[PDB]
Amino acid sequence: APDIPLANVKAHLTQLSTIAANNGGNRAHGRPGYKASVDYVKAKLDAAGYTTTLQQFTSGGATGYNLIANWPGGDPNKVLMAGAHLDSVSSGAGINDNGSGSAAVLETALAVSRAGYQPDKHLRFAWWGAEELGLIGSKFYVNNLPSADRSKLAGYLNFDMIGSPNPGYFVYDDDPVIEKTFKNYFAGLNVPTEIETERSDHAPFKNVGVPVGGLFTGAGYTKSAAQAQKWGGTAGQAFDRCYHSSCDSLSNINDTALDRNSDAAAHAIWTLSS
Ligand SMILES: [Ca+2]
Ligand SMILES: [Zn+2]
Ligand SMILES: [Zn+2]
Repeated sequence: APDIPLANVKAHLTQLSTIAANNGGNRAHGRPGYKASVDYVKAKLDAAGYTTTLQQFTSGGATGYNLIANWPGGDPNKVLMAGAHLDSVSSGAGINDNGSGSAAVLETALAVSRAGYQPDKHLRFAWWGAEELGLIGSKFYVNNLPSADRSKLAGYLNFDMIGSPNPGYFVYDDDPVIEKTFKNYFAGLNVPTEIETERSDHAPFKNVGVPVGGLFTGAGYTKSAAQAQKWGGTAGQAFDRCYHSSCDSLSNINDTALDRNSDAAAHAIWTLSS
């Protein structure tokens, strides 16, 4: 797998920040900042050769959208998917929650095209709308997939908050194989990981039997002294002091955590699609 360039991931975050500033300060469902975010991500994917689909749904009286991107080729009967929600709450730009996951998945998709990668399994990436209203977009996607297509899913990897300013490195403890894949990558960097315990888009998939996994760097919970010992940062302070707040801006990102988790996302996607 390629090393994902941190500068490219940060460039997507800068674009999402500008989009929020030009649209009222947020990228929330039913507000113009959300569709403008979908348009930026879709244009990058279309230029890289993906087949993109906009899925529309209505929630709370407003139109929301999921963006699905398929990389042509691979085994149509074994699909590996990775996703991240693209909406923010209305109080701010949602740069760590969840511009961080959205940008990492987008740069991983672009890396597949730049590398000329031809996976054994078919790759599909998704950016979900309305996660902050109760996983509405990912529930819409799973509820609308015919059982024949659901059975072709080999796994779903979720990235929601991966650049927290006072980070922890948490790996989901769902499918054992996906979990091991992420844990082995962090072991190679000598960065310890803990099981995720602190409610995101992998839930609809998990509920119907699709293997799931993912990464998380923490939100409102307080980092303990033992955790500050193994990862640095500040004990006694939240992992993300700007969770769902107006200060979840470009300055609410820890570059090391964002780089590590973006590289881990690419490693898992390359490993599991072989
Ligand atoms: Ca990197
Ligand atoms: Zn989130
Ligand atoms: Zn959130």
